[PDB]
Amino acid sequence: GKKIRTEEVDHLFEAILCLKNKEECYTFFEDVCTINELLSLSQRFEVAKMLTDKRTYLDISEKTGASTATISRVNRSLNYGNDGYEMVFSRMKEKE
Amino acid sequence: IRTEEVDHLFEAILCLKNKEECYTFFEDVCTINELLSLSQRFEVAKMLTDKRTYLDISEKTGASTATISRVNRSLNYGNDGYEMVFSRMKEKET
Repeated sequence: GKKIRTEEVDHLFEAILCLKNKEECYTFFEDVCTINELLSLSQRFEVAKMLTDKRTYLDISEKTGASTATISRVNRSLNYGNDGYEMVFSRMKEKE
Repeated sequence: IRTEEVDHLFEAILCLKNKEECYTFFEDVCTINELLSLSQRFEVAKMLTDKRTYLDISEKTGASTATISRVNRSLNYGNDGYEMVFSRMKEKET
């Protein structure tokens, strides 16, 4: 049905790509997202980091607030998605 | 919203270098519906900035009046984040 590959998502990514530091991310993402949406994105990213650190689901749920349903969905993206989490994890390590 | 865990997400977003990498990363982190709502707000924001009517905006983007009103609220009383990115995309263009 619905698909993310479109001209409009392309333009949204152009906007994201011009953000230069964390302050500009708060400025932009607070305008475009609700607090709950941005917190949900941050929670998934934290869950992905802990799954890659081989932590248990209880450890993950305690630290991140995530339910098993949310953890399972990140886990599925992690193991069967685009390798996008691992892409940014490596690049962040290079950085320092 | 200002936490070390949100900082961490933003460090990740900042290491993306092109549209292909954004598709890679955001398709893993967001659902289809989430990414499409964000893109919809961003197009609404653009058309609002260009003084298009709610009518013309709904028809072009499918956004509800509630959606359009929220984006408008953001343009009026927010951080000027939309404005910041619009300006830079125009200069890349020029």
